[PDB]
Amino acid sequence: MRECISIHVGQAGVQIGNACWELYCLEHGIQPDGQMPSDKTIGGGDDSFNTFFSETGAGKHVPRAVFVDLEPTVIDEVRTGTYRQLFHPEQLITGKEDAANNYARGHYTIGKEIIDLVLDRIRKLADQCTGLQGFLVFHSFGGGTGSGFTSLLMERLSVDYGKKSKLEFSIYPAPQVSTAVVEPYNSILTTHTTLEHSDCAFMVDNEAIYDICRRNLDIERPTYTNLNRLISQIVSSITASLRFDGALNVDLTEFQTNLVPYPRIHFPLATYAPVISAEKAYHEQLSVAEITNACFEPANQMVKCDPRHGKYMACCLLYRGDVVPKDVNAAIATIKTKRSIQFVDWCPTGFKVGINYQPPTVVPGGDLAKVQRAVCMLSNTTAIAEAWARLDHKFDLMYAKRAFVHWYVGEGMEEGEFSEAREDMAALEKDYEEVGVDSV
Amino acid sequence: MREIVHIQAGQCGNQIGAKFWEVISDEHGIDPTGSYHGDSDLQLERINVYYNEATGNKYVPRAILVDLEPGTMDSVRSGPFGQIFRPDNFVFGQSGAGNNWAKGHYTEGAELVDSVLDVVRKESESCDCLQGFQLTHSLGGGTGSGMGTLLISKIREEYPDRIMNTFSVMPSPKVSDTVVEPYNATLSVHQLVENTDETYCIDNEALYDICFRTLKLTTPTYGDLNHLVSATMSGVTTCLRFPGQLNADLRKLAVNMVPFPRLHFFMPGFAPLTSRGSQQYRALTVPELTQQMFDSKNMMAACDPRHGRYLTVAAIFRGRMSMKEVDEQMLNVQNKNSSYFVEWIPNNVKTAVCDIPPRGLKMSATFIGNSTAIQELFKRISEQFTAMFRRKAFLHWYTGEGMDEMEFTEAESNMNDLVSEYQQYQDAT
Amino acid sequence: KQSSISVAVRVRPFTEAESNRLVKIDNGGLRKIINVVDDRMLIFDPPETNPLTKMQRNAFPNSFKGSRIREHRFVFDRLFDEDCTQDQVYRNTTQPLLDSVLDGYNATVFAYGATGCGKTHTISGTPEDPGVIFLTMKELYNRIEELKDTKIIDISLSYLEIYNETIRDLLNPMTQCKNLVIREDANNKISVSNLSRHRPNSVEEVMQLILEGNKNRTCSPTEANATSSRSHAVLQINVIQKDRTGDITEEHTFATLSIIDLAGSERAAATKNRGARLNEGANINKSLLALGNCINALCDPRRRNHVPYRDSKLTRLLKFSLGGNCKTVMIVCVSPSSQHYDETLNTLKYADRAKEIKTK
Ligand SMILES: CC(=O)O[C@H]1C(=O)[C@@]2(C)[C@H]([C@H](OC(=O)c3ccccc3)[C@]3(O)C[C@H](OC(=O)[C@H](O)[C@@H](NC(=O)c4ccccc4)c4ccccc4)C(C)=C1C3(C)C)[C@]1(OC(C)=O)CO[C@@H]1C[C@@H]2O
Ligand SMILES: Nc1nc2c(ncn2[C@@H]2O[C@H](COP(=O)(O)OP(=O)(O)OP(=O)(O)O)[C@@H](O)[C@H]2O)c(=O)[nH]1
Ligand SMILES: Nc1ncnc2c1ncn2[C@@H]1O[C@H](COP(=O)(O)OP(=O)(O)NP(=O)(O)O)[C@@H](O)[C@H]1O
Ligand SMILES: Nc1nc2c(ncn2[C@@H]2O[C@H](COP(=O)(O)OP(=O)(O)O)[C@@H](O)[C@H]2O)c(=O)[nH]1
Ligand SMILES: [Mg+2]
Ligand SMILES: [Mg+2]
Repeated sequence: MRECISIHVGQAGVQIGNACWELYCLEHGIQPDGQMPSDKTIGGGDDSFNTFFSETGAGKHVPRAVFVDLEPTVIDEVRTGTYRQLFHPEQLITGKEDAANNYARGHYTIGKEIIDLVLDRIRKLADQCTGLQGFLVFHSFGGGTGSGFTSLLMERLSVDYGKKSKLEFSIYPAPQVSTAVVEPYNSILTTHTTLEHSDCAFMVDNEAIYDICRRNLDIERPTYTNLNRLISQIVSSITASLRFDGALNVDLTEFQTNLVPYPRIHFPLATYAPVISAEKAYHEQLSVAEITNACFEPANQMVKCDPRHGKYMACCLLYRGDVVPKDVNAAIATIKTKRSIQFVDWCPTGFKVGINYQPPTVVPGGDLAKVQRAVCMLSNTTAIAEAWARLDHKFDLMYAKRAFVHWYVGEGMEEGEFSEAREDMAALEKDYEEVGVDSV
Repeated sequence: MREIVHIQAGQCGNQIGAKFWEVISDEHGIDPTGSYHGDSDLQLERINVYYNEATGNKYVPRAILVDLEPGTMDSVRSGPFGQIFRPDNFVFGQSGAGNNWAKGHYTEGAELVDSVLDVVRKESESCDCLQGFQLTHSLGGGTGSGMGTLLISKIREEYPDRIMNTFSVMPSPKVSDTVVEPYNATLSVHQLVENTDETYCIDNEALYDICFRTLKLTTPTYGDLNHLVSATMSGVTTCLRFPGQLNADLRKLAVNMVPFPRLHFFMPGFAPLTSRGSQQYRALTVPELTQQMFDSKNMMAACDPRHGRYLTVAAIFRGRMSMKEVDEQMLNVQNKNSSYFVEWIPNNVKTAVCDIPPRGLKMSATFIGNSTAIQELFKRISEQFTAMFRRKAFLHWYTGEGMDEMEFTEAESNMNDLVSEYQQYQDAT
Repeated sequence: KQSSISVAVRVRPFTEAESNRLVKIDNGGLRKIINVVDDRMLIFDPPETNPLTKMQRNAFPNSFKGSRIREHRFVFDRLFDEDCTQDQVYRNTTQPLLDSVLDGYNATVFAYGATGCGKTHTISGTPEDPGVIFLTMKELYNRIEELKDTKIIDISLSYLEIYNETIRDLLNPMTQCKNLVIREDANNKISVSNLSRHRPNSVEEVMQLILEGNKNRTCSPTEANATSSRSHAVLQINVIQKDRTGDITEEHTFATLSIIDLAGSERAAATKNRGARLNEGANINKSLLALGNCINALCDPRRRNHVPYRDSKLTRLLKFSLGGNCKTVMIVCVSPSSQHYDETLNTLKYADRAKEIKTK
């Protein structure tokens, strides 16, 4: 089987998980109460849902999820809302205050009070899995919980499992928009766990998705629900190969083999090209060539970075719906003809291609329209380093005067660590400057 | 689960607390008798934050009333909501402080502090998890200021790792109902700077100005000012009690607002404030709340933020709204008024959002600023304090209660050091 | 220019039980992360591994798996390498202070270091190899004896400790912490109140007093060591002096020598016990941060407008014992074993914050 375990840390991760599990339940026909009516209607036994659900004897489906937060508010919302009966009752809350936006409180003092329960539940979920593929971790760099508890949890997972894949779907701080003063400290202190433990980290900033919603979907007042729905579409496109048949299936291991050239260069950028409103679903052909070209536009990137200021080291395209390989070949040839999309000289091939026959499913009340075709592009490029550099500058502006440092050192953290993580980030940036240089 | 123990000290603190409990009972649907007659489940989801359950389906607020004279206790008991409080929590003496800090801190308050702390311990040990404490009082007075500082110090000794807010009513330069306001205010600021995490400075002059200008009230009374302070207090702790897109407790605000351990004097404000016959002439949207919040006239502390620089800001919104609008508005405020924000903090504005607006309003927001202009208040107190201390105008009333002039000198030096520290982050660099 | 605050860093020598246990790999393990190049220049975590080329080629743009660089260049006002003994350490570090204390100005010594660093050896030592304190006070009593004529000198010893931002008199226990309050006299003297001031007549009496004070220090078990200390111990020697046969009058001149043994920084180390341990560690870390900020502000000419003395009791107590008038020296003791690797780096970083000498 092809099981994948999803972990949702913090408010951002939990709400992204709400969107993700809404999309999965609608994709597989599972009702919010866990009962799939196709078994009573058709008979069942000819469906593929083990990647995200487990069957009981009664016919109920339990998702393979671990909702964890250090406060009860968001998990209580999940436990009271529509999907109260879907998830297993074991959704972990610390019966205390949350991390309050600092890495130290969520890593050293409060995070170590519920770590054992989380690891025990993950052990129980992994024991039920016969063919476990990897982990999908959702959190936010800027949050206290999403940084500290994520670091602790990934340390424990690397110690225990090690060989299993771990994918990071994180929310990175934006260049200008922010919702906390101490975002740079939390994001910089998360460099170690997202560099040394994670195998492939997907980063997204709200500013880019806000711009996409404003321009593509024609929504002038978007909220976090739309952002979570887009991220859910991305994760669904990533994991579609494990769930449905296709002309060219691409699982997680093949994806990592094709996209990650060196062990440290594992921070690709994600893109969903054919995001359009129902009104603009007409007046557009949305053939494979147009969508593939739309993937490469710097405006459609979900991180505020310009790929034109860097070299595409690798790319993986994952198509869904009515797509033929020859159309994808023509699109890739058209892309390779272009001069503004520059590739490193040591990757002549460049493109990994996967195709799936299951088109995306539209959530009722959502923003995205019903489309015959879709594609998700995941590109390892050197431009992402710029998105880090801005953040580093912010960190310096706060660390010269040691602002807010007393809060961190008062929760079991040494002052020197602040420098060490920064140095690590700097080292990572240097690597992204050294891979892109042309060979002698 | 994030229980707050509320303490009221003095006449001003008791009145503000009575209005605050009226407002919170209205918010959660609690009647004066104590029974719940609401219409939404969410109101009961986090009733435990402020209330304790009681056998006959009752909700007794977790309030502790303190005073050194019984008149205000009788007034609160006879009030519309007086029956909701626990009779055992009414702690009071018989001889007042005489509007003297020494009586309330050393002689008369030291006798009642033991009983108050016994009730405080009894309330605290009933909490599943205690977020912290929440004191309301006025520094310009007698029993309120002295008892508040003494209880702050002793509770900090007993509960060093718990949040300690304080809604202290500063003395105004113009409005002055007492002659010895500077001594009490100085001796209280000397204690608050050492033993608190957040101190929401409030001034009667600013509340009166808000009532006269913003609300266009003809004859404002202490009820209206207490109403404003109640709206502020309810807005601060809104994310503890209701769900939202971005939650923010008291500790999160303490972490974000405070750059250095001594700069924890905040300037509060409430966003939607308009006359009775002028709501129909304005659309209630996020830009309107944003531009009213950062407006100088809306501050409740009698300071001009344009005379200093915002070290940090917090905006706690309530209502259904788009996060893009809030983020864009905060970013626009930061960029347009970049002179009034310190350069060595890339983002001075924290944002939190709640999904449940206050009854009646479609939207609302609460502003908690932290800016250098607050130092002006302390300077004004010094401008009076020295003027009364070189000649020792009313000193014998204080030294007759066991106090020494060394305490006055230490308090003055500490406040001057605080003013200098706030001034250090005003010059561009 | 001069920059009265000075940093001297001492490298501990390997113990016999260390070398044989660790040096096997060279012929845990003996990497010897610390390497002294010059009296103001050292290397932390150098590329001294002989079989390094085979992967140093990969460190270049060939294979990005070990491109991280931990080689740290550190510059300090004074250094003491493995073969340094105690006598010249005393000469270089605390001997000049004895002039200033007798000149009229105060003097201050800090002693910082992590666990297993040799701080106790440096400040106290052994009966056969006396530490810096014994040598300093013996020389002070000697210089009193030479200057006995034409000038009368009195010595007052006090010894307190700071713990959870509360003061405790080590030489007079069962005293409420609320009684020990820090003040500020009009003549720029701190003089914390209700301290049992002793008038020892010899260095042996001073050492006896130090021993009884250390007997009352606050320690706790269940850590990396079962006696690692949880508080900042401050020993103050007030040297009062006046002219014997000259201008015989009530006026006199007095100075203070402060010696501060600092508790090392804390990382909790997953102390499941936690409890007070967390509060103790948080207070220690906050006090260390406040002291570092004060020292950095003093060394920085731009931020001299305001120094955050009020942030902690330790900083407040030494308000007039760190500035330009007072001479400050800081003994940072570090161990060369990799077993304490990260800890040593943290200690070295705390030594670097005093003066950021980027121009090596
Ligand atoms: C017809 C209509 O729109 O009625 C409004 C109203 O006219 C206005 C002017 C209200 C009104 O407020 C005042 O006139 C006022 C007077 C003195 C001091 C402070 C306010 C109102 O009284 C206030 C009252 O507010 C509430 O109900 C909130 O829930 C408030 N609670 C209370 O005022 C309260 C009521 C009963 C018992 C205890 C408290 C609240 C605010 C923040 C946090 C929690 C609760 C409302 C809807 C109105 C009236 C009734 C006229 C305003 O109220 C607030 C505090 O937001 C003042 O400007 C706003 C905007 C409103 O438009
Ligand atoms: N895209 C997206 N981002 C979110 C969402 N919710 C919160 N965030 C981001 O999360 C950041 C704040 O950190 P949080 O993750 O909410 O903090 P936390 O994980 O709850 O941990 P605590 O600070 O202890 O509460 C903000 O900058 C938001 O941009 C969401 O629903 N969608
Ligand atoms: N300069 C030195 N010459 C010889 N031996 C030394 C020297 N410095 C330290 N040692 C020895 O190294 C060991 C560790 O030093 P020591 O002074 O005991 O640290 P410690 O105080 O026991 N650890 P801690 O209590 O956490 O500070 C002891 O056996 C010392 O005798
Ligand atoms: N907001 C408000 N302020 C008050 C009230 N009563 C007094 N004050 C202010 O508090 C000061 C007097 O303090 P007081 O309450 O008498 O102190 P106490 O006598 O020790 O309890 C005056 O300067 C007033 O400005 C009140 O009911 N509401
Ligand atoms: Mg949270
Ligand atoms: Mg020892």
